Amino acid sequence: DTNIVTLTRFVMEEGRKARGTGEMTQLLNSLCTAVKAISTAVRKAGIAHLYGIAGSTNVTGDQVKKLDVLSNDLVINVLKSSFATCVLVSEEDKNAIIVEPEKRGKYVVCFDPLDGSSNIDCLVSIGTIFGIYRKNSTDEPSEKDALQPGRNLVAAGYALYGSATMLVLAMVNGVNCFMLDPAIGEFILVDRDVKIKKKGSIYSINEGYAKEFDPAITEYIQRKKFPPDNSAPYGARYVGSMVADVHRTLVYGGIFMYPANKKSPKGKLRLLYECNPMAYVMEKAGGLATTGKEAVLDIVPTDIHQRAPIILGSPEDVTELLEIYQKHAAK
Ligand SMILES: O=P(O)(O)OC[C@H]1O[C@](O)(CO)[C@@H](O)[C@@H]1O
Ligand SMILES: [Mg+2]
Ligand SMILES: [Mg+2]
Ligand SMILES: [Tl+]
Ligand SMILES: [Tl+]
Ligand SMILES: [Tl+]
Ligand SMILES: [Tl+]
Repeated sequence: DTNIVTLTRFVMEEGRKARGTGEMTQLLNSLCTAVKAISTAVRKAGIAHLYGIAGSTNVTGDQVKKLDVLSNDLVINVLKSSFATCVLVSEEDKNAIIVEPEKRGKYVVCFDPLDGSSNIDCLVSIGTIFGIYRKNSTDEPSEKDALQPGRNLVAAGYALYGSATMLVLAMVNGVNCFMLDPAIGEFILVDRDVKIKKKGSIYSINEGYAKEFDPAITEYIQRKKFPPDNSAPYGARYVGSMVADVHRTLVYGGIFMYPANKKSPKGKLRLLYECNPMAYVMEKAGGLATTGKEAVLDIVPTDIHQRAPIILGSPEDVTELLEIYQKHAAK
């Protein structure tokens, strides 16, 4: 009651014995501020007329919504002001953003300011995704500082604007969930050291793409619906917002899939600010995250807006699908 374990307190105490300049706390405190401001706009978006498009398109091809602009501006401004960052990569910006010398700190942040664009207008859960790297280079900060493999992440996670607003944060020792208290505008710890189940009973994929799926995905799905051992078939869930489907995978277990297909060699989701952050969360929770052929966190990106296939969740479910890919593997 009068001893609130806030996100700030947790990350300060975490980074205590480990020493540190304390800019990670600065960064996350700043991010939390933009997340609250996004949550409040979202929760009254119809009244504030924030539905509808902005009138523009993303890089490879994406219709930019009003809340994309708002959330993008908020995240960039708070990150800059935090004095903790030097390079920013956003889904909404064609090029990396370089922070001004005076406000530069040591971190590189890749983010999706608003994830779940197709679900905005129907009031389904949407979110914010981020991954944070330490700049390694010694030269002037540049776009290349963002082109690190996922395994180099120091922290990653997401905000979920669902039935409640939740900040899920993964760092080297594990995953923790903080719920926004709307009364005092603080993220409070509600789930400690989260670990995903070894095996789940939900599969999550858009079967609208059945016609384009590779034979391994096709086989796996058939197996969920017609188990060979007479076990009960898996239930299906696909909210359509990566943050919502991945969060459910984390807390209920199971598998989430956005694979490569006949029209999309690399899938749809973006490696730097969608796939890597979630793969990292999953791995810190004891889960797996693969493209079907390689670990997502091991990919070395060459494009900040690069796409990747992703299959993640409970280790025994992801493994079962890898076995099918392996079985189908060819010259
Ligand atoms: O409509 P589709 O192709 O299933 O795409 C849904 C995916 O697209 C995204 O909106 C990309 O931002 C994800 O949040 C989501 O998982
Ligand atoms: Mg977005
Ligand atoms: Mg997204
Ligand atoms: Tl977008
Ligand atoms: Tl969006
Ligand atoms: Tl995407
Ligand atoms: Tl995207």
